[PDB]
Amino acid sequence: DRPSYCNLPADSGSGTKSEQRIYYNSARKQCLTFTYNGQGGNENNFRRTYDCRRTCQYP
Repeated sequence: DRPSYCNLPADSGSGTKSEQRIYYNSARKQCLTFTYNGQGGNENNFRRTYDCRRTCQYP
């Protein structure tokens, strides 16, 4: 089944970094980019598009 966090909106978190990450947008059925600040946030946060697809898009 699709992991529950795949349904959460992207969360930039906190910190002094500026990292491009990937999240699953369930309404758009797409893995999309967002800016992560380096700490916190939620688990809908992938370093590689392919990992978002394997985990969330095609569970």
